[PDB]
Amino acid sequence: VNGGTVHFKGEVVNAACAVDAGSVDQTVQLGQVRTASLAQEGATSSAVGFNIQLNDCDTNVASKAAVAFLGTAIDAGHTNVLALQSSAAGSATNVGVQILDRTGAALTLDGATFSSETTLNNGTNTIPFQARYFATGAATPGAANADATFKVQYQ
Amino acid sequence: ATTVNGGTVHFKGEVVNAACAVDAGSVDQTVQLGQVRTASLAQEGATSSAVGFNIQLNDCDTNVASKAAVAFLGTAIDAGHTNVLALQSSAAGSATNVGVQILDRTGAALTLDGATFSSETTLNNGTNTIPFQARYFATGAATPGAANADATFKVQYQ
Amino acid sequence: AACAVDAGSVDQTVQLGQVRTASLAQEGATSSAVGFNIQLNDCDTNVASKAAVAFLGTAIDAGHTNVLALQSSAAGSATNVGVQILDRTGAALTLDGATFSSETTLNNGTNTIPFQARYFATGAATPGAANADATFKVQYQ
Amino acid sequence: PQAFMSNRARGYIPPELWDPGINAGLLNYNFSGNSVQNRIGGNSHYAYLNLQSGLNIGAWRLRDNTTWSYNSSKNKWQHINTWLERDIIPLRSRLTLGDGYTQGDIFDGINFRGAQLASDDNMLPDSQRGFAPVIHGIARGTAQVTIKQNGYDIYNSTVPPGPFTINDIYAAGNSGDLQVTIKEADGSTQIFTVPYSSVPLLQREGHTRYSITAGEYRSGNAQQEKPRFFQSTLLHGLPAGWTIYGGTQLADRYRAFNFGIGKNMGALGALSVDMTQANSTLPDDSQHDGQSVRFLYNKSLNESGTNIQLVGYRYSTSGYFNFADTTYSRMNYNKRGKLQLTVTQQLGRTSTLYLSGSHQTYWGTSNVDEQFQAGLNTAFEDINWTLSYSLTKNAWQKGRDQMLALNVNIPFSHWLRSDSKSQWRHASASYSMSHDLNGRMTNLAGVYGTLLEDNNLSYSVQTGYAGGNSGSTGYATLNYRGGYGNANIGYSHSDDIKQLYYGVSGGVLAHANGVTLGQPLNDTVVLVKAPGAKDAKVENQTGVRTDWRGYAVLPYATEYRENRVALDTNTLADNVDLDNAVANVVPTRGAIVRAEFKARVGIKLLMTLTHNNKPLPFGAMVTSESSQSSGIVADNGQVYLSGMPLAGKVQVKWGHCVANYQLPPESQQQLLTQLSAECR
Amino acid sequence: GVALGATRVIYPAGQKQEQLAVTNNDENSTYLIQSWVENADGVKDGRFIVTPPLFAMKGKKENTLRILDATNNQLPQDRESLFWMNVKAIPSNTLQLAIISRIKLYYRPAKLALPPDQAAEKLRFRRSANSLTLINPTPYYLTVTELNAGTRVLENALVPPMGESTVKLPSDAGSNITYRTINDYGALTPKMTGVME
Repeated sequence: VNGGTVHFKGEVVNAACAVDAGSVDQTVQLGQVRTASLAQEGATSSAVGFNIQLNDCDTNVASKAAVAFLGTAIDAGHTNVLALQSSAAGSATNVGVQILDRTGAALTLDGATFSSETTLNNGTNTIPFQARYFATGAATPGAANADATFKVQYQ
Repeated sequence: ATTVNGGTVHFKGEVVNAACAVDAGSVDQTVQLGQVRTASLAQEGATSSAVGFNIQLNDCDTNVASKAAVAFLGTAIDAGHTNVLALQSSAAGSATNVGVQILDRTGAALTLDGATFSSETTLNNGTNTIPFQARYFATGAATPGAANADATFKVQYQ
Repeated sequence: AACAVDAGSVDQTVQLGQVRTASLAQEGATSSAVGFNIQLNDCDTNVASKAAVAFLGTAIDAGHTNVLALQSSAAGSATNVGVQILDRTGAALTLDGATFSSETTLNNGTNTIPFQARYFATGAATPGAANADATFKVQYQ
Repeated sequence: PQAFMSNRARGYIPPELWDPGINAGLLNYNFSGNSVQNRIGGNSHYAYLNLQSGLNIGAWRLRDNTTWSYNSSKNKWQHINTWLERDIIPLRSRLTLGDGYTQGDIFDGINFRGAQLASDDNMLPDSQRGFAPVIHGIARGTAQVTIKQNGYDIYNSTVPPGPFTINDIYAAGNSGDLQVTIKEADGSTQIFTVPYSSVPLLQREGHTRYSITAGEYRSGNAQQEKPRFFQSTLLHGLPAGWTIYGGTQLADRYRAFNFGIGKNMGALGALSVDMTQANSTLPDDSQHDGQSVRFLYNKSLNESGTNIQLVGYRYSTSGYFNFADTTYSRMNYNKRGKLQLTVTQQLGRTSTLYLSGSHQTYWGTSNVDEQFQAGLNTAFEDINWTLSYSLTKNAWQKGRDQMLALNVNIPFSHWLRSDSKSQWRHASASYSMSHDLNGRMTNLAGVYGTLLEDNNLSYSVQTGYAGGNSGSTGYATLNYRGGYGNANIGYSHSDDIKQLYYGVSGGVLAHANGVTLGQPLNDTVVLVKAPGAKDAKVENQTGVRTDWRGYAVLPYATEYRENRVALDTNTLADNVDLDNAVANVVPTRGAIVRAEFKARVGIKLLMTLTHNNKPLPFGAMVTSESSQSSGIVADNGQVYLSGMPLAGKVQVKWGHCVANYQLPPESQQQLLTQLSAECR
Repeated sequence: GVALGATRVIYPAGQKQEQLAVTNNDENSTYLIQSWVENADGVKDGRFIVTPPLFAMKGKKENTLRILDATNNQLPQDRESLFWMNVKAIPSNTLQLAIISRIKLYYRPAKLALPPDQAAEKLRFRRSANSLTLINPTPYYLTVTELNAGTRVLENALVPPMGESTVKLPSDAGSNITYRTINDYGALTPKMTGVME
């Protein structure tokens, strides 16, 4: 006619954000280098924009995660220019790629992190970044594919 | 040689058919749901993996009671979700927008009122086990923490 | 007589307690057996050496003459069940007045004879009170 | 557009990935024994053994149930139920030959013995289960839709310039308000809201459920006969929040047809009205024709998330009988009206008043069965207290039959610190106080909890006092859930009654790789197989560890779902390293799936390899055929290897090294060893 | 894109292994996961060895990283120690991006004078010209989030145990100070106020 009681004990644990960079395989396409256009140090190229999505996580934890970019620099003076990483006949000379902020401020590659200011889109949290080829004196008709590393400090 | 007569022997007894109640040790029960993530419970209606647990009855006879069922009494997080339990606050920290739900052998939820009984079952002569499933139910985004909830169940015999 | 039966044996009551209908659901099933005893006083070995006990009672059925009947009242009594008495060797005793138990050697002075009382249900047991009574004869050789 | 595109629901698993299981036997045993001692009648012994045999071959699952009883005076094996179940994927249904039960909700519950074929809702993805409105829309231009609840968003997705139907909305409770907001890059936002209230009889838009049962009728009562009957049930979800549901019950003497509709009116609530017309033959030769109309109403959230009301009415005219009434014996008062009124009111975010009222009137006998229940549960911090009151005035002069109960549960963590190392943190104090409103009093105070590292051994010691008689009763139980079975020991002490319970439950699988013992099984099971890893505890479960062969069985696994089987690497032998510590399986109903794990048994090695005094390049593959081990060079020529012999050689294929190495017994005894070895 | 099981891993003292899950939500993605542990100064260290240091993950899969201790009880047993656990997912003209996720590993001594609950409230604020320094007498690493000085947020802060972290303060801020620390599981403690003691 009567019974007792049953209790349930468990834990709900937060999960770190899953980071997706642009297209599949964390690859963002860029336009071909123009030999005529890339002549002087200030010569630039078309600005191809990509976005990084921090999905499968809460917006609160996503917005508090510091963001930084790092890698290798082609020259000591060109701190904000990624060094192209290609060892073949398609390697270009005296060129690089630059990662750029929304407004147009170059991003340092040392590793100095900052806030993420994630835009809470309808889908998830997103952060847009910019990429453009940067000339440093000369241009060579070659595939100047480079590599950069993305650092997220989950505070 | 000699056969004489003694007194009498009076036998006193009573044949009784005994009823049944909750099995010893199944009165107060604890179930460990485990660890669940916000990815699993990130939006309203999301449910975690169910964990089984059984309620046992002993010395049940078919003649005295053919069928039986149980009803769980608890606290609802909101009047809208009356079929989920409510987790108690803890000093370390309690999870937000999450609760505990109880299913049946048919996979249907149970109203946590004291009168909404579950589906009937056939009583075997003797030990009888009724299975149930505990699940996590999230009403919106579920903040991480510790989820502990309690429920009181009563059994009726038919 | 060669021996004296104490009052605790002449007039006494033995309680078998409550039983479960599951333990006697089918015919031939028996419940747990309790143990009582009868005390014989001033037993003389020279006059008699062997003692036996015969039980007299009301058999439930002609085919089952080793089971006592129930005489609780005219209503509210258990049906299709009876009680049984087992001697020292553990065998059922016929309720005829001339069927004595196993012969036991008598020691000078005070002796005791232990018996067991149990239930025995044919068919299907039913709830209700169960009371019984039986007279006995003691034989001294 | 989205509507034309074959979009899949959230959490959708293709039927190809569903694992039928393995060909294996099965045997679940549950032995219980009670020694009862009383001063009046000495002592007695009782023993009950429940044995569920089973065999899963192909997709068919045969299950058989047997019971053995022993009292202290004979052995009696008794069959209960046998069934050969199976699941059919093209029909999205489940078939069962042999015994079983009728899950009919429109009709009454029936136990039968024959062929059943019923659609199962568990194979559907968890998103499209229960009741939830589907959204149809036309979006001019590419749009972004954010179907959002009153609290937060639910479904956010992109939609092409065309028709779109969204059916992935979760149940979101009984009642809810969905605001559909469409935002286009060109025009302004367009918003429209829809409320919904659900009833169990309602179905989703375009959802069909069916059940076809045929065969003889079975019941526990021996008075009733065993007639053959057929029962069909159909539930369909019409467009625009309607539901059409019907049914037919047929036998030699009883022919009933049920027709009903249901509506989701939105803010007003939800409704369900049905009518059942039955022509029956009583135990005698008399024939009776009748009808019964059932009505169900579910109100939305009254006030602001405070009150919820349910009203269930049922009027049965004179001449309507269920199937049992017909199938009674050859020679052996109907319900005029039954009303249920349920009101739930939540206040203070803690207290939850539940009021239930049942009112039944019969035919001829004007006696009224009234049942009024009022519960109040409150969870104030750790303390949880419940006060309940009940009243029952039945037809057969049951009187007031009032009852009151008060249960308070207080965990010890309310006083112990958060990071206490004592076992008292896994305990609580329970106090129950029951009045019968006539002086009949029952108090019971006790403690309970767990005291093992895995929280397997659960203890519960409770004393109590019953007062008119004045009886003090003790009740102490210990339940251990180990890797080989569950063992429970209980002791109930009374004024003159001493009960000792002892029970063991377990399961045995006669799979291909020998016999595996484990905890009692619950339908679907997962056979974790990690040979060479003895005594490895699995995660998210209590007291489930591998035996000496590395084989264990999980008690419960969710059917047609993605559930994770993980081995706790912390409580594992330092000599064994798992190649994969987490596996994923998708079991079918009543199936045994193998979650195979690979475990290397040798020592754990960290080797620094250099070629020509230069570290090996990044990404190079290092393999050892002496014990079948592999690894990838991390950096500075550092490579990790698992399962390696004390003396041996490895080979590196950067794009053909050979490297010899030897280790001391101290290194083999150490947890992880580090060494250096040059290439050739 | 790979994801970690938790944003904050607490390693108790006296153990040998800690378990951390790494999962791949993408169904079609081949990755190489390389993980390690650095000290509080961002320097690669051999104090904690993550096994397997580098492994290939194919498709949607979840793997377990075992952090093996090598401290030999040389770390202080009075306060928590901070380490950074890094997991880097190499996606094995176009530039490729390798994602590094850094989480906080708390080497927590077994016996501590204060439970973690009371550590959140016992934070003191020393305000001055262009400074709102945070004193943390409690022996726990405290993560202060949205430190509002009346009507303006300053920034996130990480105060070491028995430490005085420094944060710049514009002079326009109000006297009232409100904050909230992150607990063990990663949630946010309900907002507290901060006294000037």
